[PDB]
Amino acid sequence: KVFGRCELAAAMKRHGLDNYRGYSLGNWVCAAKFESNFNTQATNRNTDGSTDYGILQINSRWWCNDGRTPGSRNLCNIPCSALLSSDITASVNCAKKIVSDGNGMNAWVAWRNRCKGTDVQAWIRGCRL
Ligand code: NA
Repeated sequence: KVFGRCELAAAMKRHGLDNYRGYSLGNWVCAAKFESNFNTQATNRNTDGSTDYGILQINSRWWCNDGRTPGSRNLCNIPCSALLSSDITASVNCAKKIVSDGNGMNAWVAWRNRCKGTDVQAWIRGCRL
């Protein structure tokens, strides 16, 4: 599923991400835009053999099990394929764990390089929320 911008903002709000750990909704929408282009089915393979999955590009070395990342953890206790669903619940619940770790949203490369320090409220402007 490729979400619209305001559609995704509303779904993320319903699942409790607005101001989660102090990160306003626009931060989450901006991260999704630059991680996956709002596409739940996005995947990308990394040099280390891990793969990133779904709308927030959650990595198989630490967070989910894909059966092909040796020596990895599954800290979200989910198959990585669950992160590709049109239902973003599993991705949101896992993202809540990730952001609660020591580095906050700096865990997401695209957030740190493309969203942090910018007018992230623009990503929710105009939306019915
Ligand atoms: Na894993």
